[PDB]
Amino acid sequence: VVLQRRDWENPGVTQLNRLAAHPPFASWRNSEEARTDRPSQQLRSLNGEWRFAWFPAPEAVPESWLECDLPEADTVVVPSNWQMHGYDAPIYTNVTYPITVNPPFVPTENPTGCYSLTFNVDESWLQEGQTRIIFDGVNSAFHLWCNGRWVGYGQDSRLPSEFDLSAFLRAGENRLAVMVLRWSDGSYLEDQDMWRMSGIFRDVSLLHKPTTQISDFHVATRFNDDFSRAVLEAEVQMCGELRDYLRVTVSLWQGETQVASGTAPFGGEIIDERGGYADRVTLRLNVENPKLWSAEIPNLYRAVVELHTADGTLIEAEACDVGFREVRIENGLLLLNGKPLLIRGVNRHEHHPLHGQVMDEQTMVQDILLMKQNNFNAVRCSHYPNHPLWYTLCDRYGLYVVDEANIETHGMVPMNRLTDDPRWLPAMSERVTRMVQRDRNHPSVIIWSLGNESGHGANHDALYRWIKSVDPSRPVQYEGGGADTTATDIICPMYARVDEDQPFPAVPKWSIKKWLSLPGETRPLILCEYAHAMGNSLGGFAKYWQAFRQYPRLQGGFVWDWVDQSLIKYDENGNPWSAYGGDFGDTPNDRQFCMNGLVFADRTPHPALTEAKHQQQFFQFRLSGQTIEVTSEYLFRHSDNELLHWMVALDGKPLASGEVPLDVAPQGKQLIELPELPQPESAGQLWLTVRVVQPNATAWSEAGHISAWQQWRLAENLSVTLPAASHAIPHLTTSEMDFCIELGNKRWQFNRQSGFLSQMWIGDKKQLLTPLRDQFTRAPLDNDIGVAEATRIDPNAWVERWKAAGHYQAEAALLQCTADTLADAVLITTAHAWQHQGKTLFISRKTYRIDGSGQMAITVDVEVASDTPHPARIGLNCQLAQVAERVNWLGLGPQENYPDRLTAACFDRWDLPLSDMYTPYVFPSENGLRCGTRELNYGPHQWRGDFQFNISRYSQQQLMETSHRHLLHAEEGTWLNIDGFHMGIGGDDSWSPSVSAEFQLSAGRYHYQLVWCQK
Amino acid sequence: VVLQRRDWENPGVTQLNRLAAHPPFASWRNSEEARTDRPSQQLRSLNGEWRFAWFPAPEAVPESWLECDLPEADTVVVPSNWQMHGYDAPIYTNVTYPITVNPPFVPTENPTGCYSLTFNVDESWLQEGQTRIIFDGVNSAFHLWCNGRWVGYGQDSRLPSEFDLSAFLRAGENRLAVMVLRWSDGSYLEDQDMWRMSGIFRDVSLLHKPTTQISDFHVATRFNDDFSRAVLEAEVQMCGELRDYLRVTVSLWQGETQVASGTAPFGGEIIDERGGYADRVTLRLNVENPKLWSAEIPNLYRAVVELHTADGTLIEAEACDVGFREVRIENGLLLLNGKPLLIRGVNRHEHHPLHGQVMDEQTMVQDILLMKQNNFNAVRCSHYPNHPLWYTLCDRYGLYVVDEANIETHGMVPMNRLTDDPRWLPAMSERVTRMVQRDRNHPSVIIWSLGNESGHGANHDALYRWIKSVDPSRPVQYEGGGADTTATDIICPMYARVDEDQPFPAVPKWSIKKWLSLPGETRPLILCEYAHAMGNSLGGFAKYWQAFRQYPRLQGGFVWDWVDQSLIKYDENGNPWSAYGGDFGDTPNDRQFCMNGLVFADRTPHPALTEAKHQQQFFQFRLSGQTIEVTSEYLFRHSDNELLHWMVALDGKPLASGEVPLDVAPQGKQLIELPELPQPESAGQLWLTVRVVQPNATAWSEAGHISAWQQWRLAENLSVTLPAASHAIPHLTTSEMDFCIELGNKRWQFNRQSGFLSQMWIGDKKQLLTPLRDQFTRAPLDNDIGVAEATRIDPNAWVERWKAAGHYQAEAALLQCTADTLADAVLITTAHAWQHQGKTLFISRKTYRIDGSGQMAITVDVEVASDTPHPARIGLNCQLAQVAERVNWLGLGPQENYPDRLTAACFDRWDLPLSDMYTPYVFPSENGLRCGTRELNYGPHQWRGDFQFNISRYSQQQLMETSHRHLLHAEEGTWLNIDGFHMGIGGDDSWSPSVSAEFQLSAGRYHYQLVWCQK
Ligand SMILES: [Mg+2]
Ligand SMILES: [Mg+2]
Ligand SMILES: [Mg+2]
Ligand SMILES: [Mg+2]
Ligand code: NA
Ligand code: NA
Ligand code: NA
Ligand code: NA
Ligand code: NA
Ligand code: NA
Repeated sequence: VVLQRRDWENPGVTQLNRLAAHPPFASWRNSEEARTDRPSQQLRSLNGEWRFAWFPAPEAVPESWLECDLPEADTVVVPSNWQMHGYDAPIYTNVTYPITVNPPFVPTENPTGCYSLTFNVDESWLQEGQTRIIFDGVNSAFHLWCNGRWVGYGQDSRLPSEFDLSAFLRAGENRLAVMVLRWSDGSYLEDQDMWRMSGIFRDVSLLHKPTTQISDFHVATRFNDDFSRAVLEAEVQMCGELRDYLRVTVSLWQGETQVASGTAPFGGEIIDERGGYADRVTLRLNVENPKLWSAEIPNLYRAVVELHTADGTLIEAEACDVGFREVRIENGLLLLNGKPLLIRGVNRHEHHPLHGQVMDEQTMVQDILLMKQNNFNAVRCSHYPNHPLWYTLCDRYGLYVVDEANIETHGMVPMNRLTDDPRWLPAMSERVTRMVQRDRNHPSVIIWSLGNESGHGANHDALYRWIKSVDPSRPVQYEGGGADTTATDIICPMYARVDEDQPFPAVPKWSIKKWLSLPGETRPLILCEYAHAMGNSLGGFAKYWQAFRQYPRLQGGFVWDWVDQSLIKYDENGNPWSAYGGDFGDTPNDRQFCMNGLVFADRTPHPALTEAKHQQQFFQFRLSGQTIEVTSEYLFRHSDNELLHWMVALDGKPLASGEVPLDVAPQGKQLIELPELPQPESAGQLWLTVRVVQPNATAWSEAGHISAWQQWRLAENLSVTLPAASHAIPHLTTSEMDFCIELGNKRWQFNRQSGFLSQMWIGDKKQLLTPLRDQFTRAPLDNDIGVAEATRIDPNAWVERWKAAGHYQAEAALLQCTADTLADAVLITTAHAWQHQGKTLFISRKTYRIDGSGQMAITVDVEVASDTPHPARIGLNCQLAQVAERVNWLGLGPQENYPDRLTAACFDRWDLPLSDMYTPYVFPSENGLRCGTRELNYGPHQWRGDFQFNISRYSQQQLMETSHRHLLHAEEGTWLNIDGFHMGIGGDDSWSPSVSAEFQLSAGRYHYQLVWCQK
Repeated sequence: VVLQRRDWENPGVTQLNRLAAHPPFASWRNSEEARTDRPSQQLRSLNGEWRFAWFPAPEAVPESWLECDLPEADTVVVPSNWQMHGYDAPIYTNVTYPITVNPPFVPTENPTGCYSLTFNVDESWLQEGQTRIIFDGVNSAFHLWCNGRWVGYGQDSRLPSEFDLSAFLRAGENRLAVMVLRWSDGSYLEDQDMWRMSGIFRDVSLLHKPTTQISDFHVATRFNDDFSRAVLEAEVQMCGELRDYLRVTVSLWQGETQVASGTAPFGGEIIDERGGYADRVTLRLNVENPKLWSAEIPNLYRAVVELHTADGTLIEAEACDVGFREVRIENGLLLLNGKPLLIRGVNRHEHHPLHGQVMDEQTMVQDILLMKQNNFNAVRCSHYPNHPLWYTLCDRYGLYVVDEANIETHGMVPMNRLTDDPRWLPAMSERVTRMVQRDRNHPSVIIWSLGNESGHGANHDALYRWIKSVDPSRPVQYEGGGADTTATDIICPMYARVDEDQPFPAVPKWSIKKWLSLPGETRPLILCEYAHAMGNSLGGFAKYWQAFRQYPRLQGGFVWDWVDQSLIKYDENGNPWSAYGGDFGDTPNDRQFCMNGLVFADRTPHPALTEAKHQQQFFQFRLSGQTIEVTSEYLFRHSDNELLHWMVALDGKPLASGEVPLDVAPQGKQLIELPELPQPESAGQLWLTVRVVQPNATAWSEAGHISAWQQWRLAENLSVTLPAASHAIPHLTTSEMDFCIELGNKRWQFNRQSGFLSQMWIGDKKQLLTPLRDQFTRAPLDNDIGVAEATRIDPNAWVERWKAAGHYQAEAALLQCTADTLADAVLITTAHAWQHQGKTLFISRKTYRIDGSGQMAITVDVEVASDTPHPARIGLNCQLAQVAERVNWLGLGPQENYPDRLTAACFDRWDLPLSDMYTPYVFPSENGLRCGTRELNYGPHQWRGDFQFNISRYSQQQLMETSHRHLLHAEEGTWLNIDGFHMGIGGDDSWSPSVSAEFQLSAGRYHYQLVWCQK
């Protein structure tokens, strides 16, 4: 029947013999074990070594496999994705389906994973009760056999499939055979923008329940007006034979203290003309002054559900963590415990560079700690229900969760083709309903989502209403079909900009500020995805947060996204390197578009993370006179683990510093009066830096963790004192080919043919490897490239405009090169035109003034043709001979910062190793810039002015020519790019120009000045 | 795979390889044929003689049957139910499922119908295009084979199942094999209160569509504020390969005049980020001053949908009737074309006494004609989608239709066990979605219903919203779970009473007047079921209509129900008789509860129909002096086929009459001045009767049809004249056992032992067969019995209270019997007590005064113990020796009428054959009463007074002892029951006391007087 029915090409069959979904069960037979959440003897993990054989299709599976281990099969670890063991290739595609679009059919060549396990079941489980097997995750569809007999079938890669094995198991040795199909009709609802893998990728377990058993339970908590009183309402459902002596006790615990308890026999209230549920009971417990759950303070109680007898004999016990919180939208605002939330969220896929889509505790805990340490309080499960442990950790560490149905049909044309089709309603309904049935008791889940990128169809409205009817405690959201449809309680757009409208037909992305106030619109706005963090990105992040803080109904959003989906590959020498789309022979693919994270795949932070941390701070600061006003954006907690450090520095030189304890109520303010500052006579800018430090360790952070910061300029004393007049005068030497200047052991050489400083000598040592030349281009960022699909070529993308205009191939034509001797200096005057096909793109006019003190003052005035696309940068570059270990600068740092991503950086004296001045983006691009720099030091060299710079062993040319970071080779010496001006990086999205007008280099005329000297 | 999978015990499989649902198709290849709705050569009927074999289970079907006929099978007509051919028994159960409640499982003994057909398929049908088979109704599940090969499977008994046979057929002879299962998992959703049958009971046909085809189309009509302008919007979908030369033309016709036309290529507007529907097109046609559709004037247009090439080759045409109307709920009122409807509705099952649940055009038309002739304007499809032709006939004749999904789970405990279960949402969703997809273009359908008696579950809420999303043009209603849930636009209770609350826990039935004004309630109220017409019923019908006319938001209801579900059986002599539950060996069963109709199964009216007709009249009347005020309750039409006839009579004797044409605007009034009526000389009451007559035939009625009537009392002249004094004196003779009175040829005999008139002589011929005795009981009506289930005994039911009180077995005890000779009379005085086990129930005190003119004046004074249940009647009865041909009376008539059902009856002189004075209710009961009678004539006898009477060949005793009307035998002579007082019949429902307090005999003391004489 299996090969004949083809259940995997029929959306009307999504399972056979599958048990009903439910909340996490462990079937404890001891109440104390249930209370403490300790292991249950009745719940057994089947994770470990399994037998596995790969086949190109289900027809290729030999019938002997049903009863006998195949000798060709390998021993593998389970849970696993079989692409990670190398049996076939993982595929990265964004929108376009990995299979031909022909529902409900899949390719006849359908990679098939035959898993099997020989295992022992103890005699006790056979005589009495029910033994079920639970597969927490099988991608994408599977048939199940036990001891050669067919058991059932299951679909939906992201939710547990469970089957009764009581009638299939025997004394001693048993064998399970699992035939997993890569493709099925389920694949049409699984078109998420991520790697396409398959296999038994989440836990496998055996659970033993009595015949008379708790089959479901729901915990609800409702509150009075000031949250001083709560009622915990618990509905408990049973299966098995009903008896008059049966009882349910629900008890609520706070540590070892029982705070409330209720006991009742089965028999619900009358529901209709035919009665009520005899097999159900609802317990109501009163709790006075409950401790409330939030992400700020994740207060939890333990509920223990006991199925027992009247005379006091336990049959079984289940349990859950309970967080007392209320979620409601009121007057246009999303409230938690009566207070408006500000969502500092991030989208997080389930990804590991080694293990694929298999999740483990260590990695999950790592992500949560890093999220909380960087001021995130919310996570969206993009775009499927997660590994069950994720919700436990969110409950316990404290994160708001958007739990999202495993439904995405992005690749359909139009996007709603399936979701508007009633024939696909059954498949869709199960992905929503079984999610709710599983996760409804988790306090961390505050919002339900209907899925992702599936247009808006009538099936969405049906399922929206289903959830609203079944669980009034959580809003339902869904972005598809315009982000403000009838299927959503929350205006939840993706990549809607702050001020700029994007008026796409049918599905516009309005300015978020404008969207709120459209005629008739009353709902809160929280972006489900924003600030697309692909490569060198998060330009304009501060603009979002300013708007979130200003507009009550703008309640934040979820950054896209947490972690790069890069996979580990190995070269000839067995050295690991980060791979993306296409690196596995997978075609078609969408290349580096799988990497959009704030962190690298190994959870090393990208520079963008510190900007996110800074903008998402829970303390806001103002300065007036010497008064710092600290405002708390905590809704619930006081600042009981916070002190304020302050320091004043004169151009990086410390002058005064102190600390003050913070005592701010939620939403409150504290005024801190700075002591009288000893002013300096010497010139320069005084800078005040404040930092909020957590003196004590928490569950999620170390002692001394810095949670917030801010800088202000204080007094400036401008330098008026003349530089000490030098005795020596530099000497000009003229030839046909070169102008040469000499002063002591220093020589400067200007090539009269090129018009550039071609060489510098300190004694007989050459300082340059490539001449000092203007640069107007950058190695293109993912944002400049502006591509979401590898097939899509957009003439409007920045990089395409720069290419089409000749920016990358414009050659410098010399217009003027003259030398003059002054009283105490030599003056070199130059002029250059950059042209492409008879069109002058840029003109640079310079003076180099070399005085008797050995300083070269470079003055640069640039013209940019108003009709050429605005250049990526306006500066100079050269390759220095020197390779030094350290880079020292007075400017914004310490991390990479760009003009539209520099709010997190602070002005100070910074000193890093050279390798830290390069950001290892997996797809190489312009990187490592630091802005607002007044002084840069490298080996013998010092540069002074007001510039942006990067410095590394990689030229812009190499960076733009190399597709992977592991293929980069250090060049001879050091490439310095010093910019007068540099373009924003943008990132509102990465598939259209996203750089805001004010960060584009459109002024037409530009001036900057540098002093180069040897200190 | 078939016997192994058991798809009929799987709610997750409701079909296999079934094609998408759609509006009625005929695939015309000529546009004129499409327009005129003439037969299509591409649509062939497979109705006629098929091959049938019955089997106790599917496992008993011989595998030979697939490829070859079984000679042991019979030739039967299709469509049919196989219970109607004798193969097994039809089962009548109300609530309790006909199978053990063990979802999804059905009994292993699952009766199985093996249908097969051998038929010709022409070559032209297989060379080009697609050949599909359509099963309009198969009860309840089936597998399909074509030429031995398995095609598919389908569930839902009440919607068409369709399969592509293109790859299965050959030129010339082919064979179909259909294995129909009586029970399936679909039976759990098919628990309607009706005969449980099975088989291919609706049409089977073959449809040829071209490869490039119209696969769906939707017609919408929207209007400006005053309906002077309309836009017809038609969405058309195609299958096949898309081509730039393809076009759709939608043309709209009014008779032979084309009114509007639109032509367009395929390609819908942009829908989302992925584009729009390339395979769809929407045509918009402007119509100025559209002729509007309503039940009053069913104006229809013809829409022809042409799929063709740009240069004009027709590929295929589909078509439909279009009715321009708007249905909306505004400010708590249901509006059609801007006007508030008053629903004069009835529930109608698909029932034929000879053919079961097979429907034919003739029966459908008969039903529509009778409905409209009796002032109905609406029908509810209780409780499933109907035969497709019903909707066409409702479109054309003009009836408002509630189209209801085939979902009833009444027998579940609680009622919502399956409807609140997400596992059953897929099966439920198809029963809703496929109905809407089929019927959405029929203008007669004004409201969608989600099913019946399935409680209220989350699945209802989901499917409610689905319909609201897909079709905004029609309100959605559903009664389950209390009639005012979140799943209904209309408060739609069943059997809620007018003034009386029924406060059931969880699902109360409030007084309808009170329900409207409950805090926060704003919706309209229209009863889905009311005035249960079981047997002698519809008491209190006028109370509903009074309330409907007074309260704007009470907008009517649907009577339960149209036609008795009785089936024909044949006796030993081959004579037909009407059978109800239990008469087929079916057990358990609910007996006569299948008969609740206004008409008998052969469409002969019950007496209740005339009461409905009268109360549902469209003209209302008031009298003031000589002025008649006629008010129209038409919303749209003027009274252009109506004349008012009026007549004044003095105690039945005509004195003056006339007629006046009616000219009343919709909702308007007309004043009619009666001419001066000459005074009558003689005594008596003048009566005015008005009738609205339709001079012209219509599509639904004959010339001279009476649509409305009303009566008033005018002047009364009370008789003051003394009856001529006679010179004869009656003579008293006394013995131990008798008082005898003689006058001329007349003799009366009073038995002194019993105290009753035991005999009466005219010309020494005996007039009585049984003495004249008081009667306080009636052969109980179905309403008195008070049973919805044959297992349920209710001590509160009228019959049970009467029985427990000993009313039916109390015997007369003589207290007094005396005789006095007077001047011109003999006076007999009697007194009796009726007692049961020590308790005196009633006392009757009488005088009989026999004077010289031969008249016997009887005066009766009765006492009824205040603590005994109020008696059914207070009167006399006797068995007359005479059988006469005619009954002549001055009173209310001509039809049977009871105190709470006499509004339709008129006071006049009526003359009927004796048989008309008996109503042949299938379950015999008290019947044939006529109220407000002043004079009764039968043979030589005349009774005068003010009484209610019935007269027949059947005693109350025989009536109450006989379970079927065919088992009744005429008794010797004629039983006369003359009542001073008679209890109401009730009928708000038939399973609880429903007689209103004002119609109960609770006064304690009663008085009436009769004069008995010879004329
Ligand atoms: Mg499937
Ligand atoms: Mg997508
Ligand atoms: Mg089934
Ligand atoms: Mg029912
Ligand atoms: Na806000
Ligand atoms: Na991506
Ligand atoms: Na590159
Ligand atoms: Na009304
Ligand atoms: Na009934
Ligand atoms: Na009877």
